[PDB]
Amino acid sequence: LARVENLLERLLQKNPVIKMDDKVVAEVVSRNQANSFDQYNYTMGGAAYS
Amino acid sequence: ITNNDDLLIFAKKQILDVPETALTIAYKGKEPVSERDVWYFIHEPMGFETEVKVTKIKSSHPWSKKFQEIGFSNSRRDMVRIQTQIANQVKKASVDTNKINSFSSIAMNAYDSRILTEVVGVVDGD
Repeated sequence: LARVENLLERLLQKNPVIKMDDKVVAEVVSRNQANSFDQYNYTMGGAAYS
Repeated sequence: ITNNDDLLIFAKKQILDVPETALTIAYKGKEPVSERDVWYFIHEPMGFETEVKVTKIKSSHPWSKKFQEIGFSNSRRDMVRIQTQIANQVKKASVDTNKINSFSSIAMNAYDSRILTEVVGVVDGD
């Protein structure tokens, strides 16, 4: 059972840090904001950028 | 406008002298909420005992189990609203410039004809 403990310790070594990308998050946020902007423009007729 | 009472009422309309507040409530009751009904809000820890008029609703499907979000006294700031305001102001400025370009051009157009009339009168004077 000692090697089970050794493997569990080695598996506890792993850093609990999960790097998450920022460029894709920004692009998705921009797309959703654009959807909201288009909705608001449509509800205002055409008195906006387009 | 030219008189003073109209300018007084316009100036009164031109400012806002109370804190701008917006209220948001997460409601999970059985009674449905419509777009016209006025409810009574009681919330002791936040010092609320008043009548609230619904101005914004974000409802879920009746089978969706989710909460409802209800707004009162206008909405939170948000950026997309600011962008829409800036865009409509830009459009208004653009159309104003387009109109004023033609106005200046016809100012030049109304110029030359009257110059011709002045020249005709000058020749008549001689």
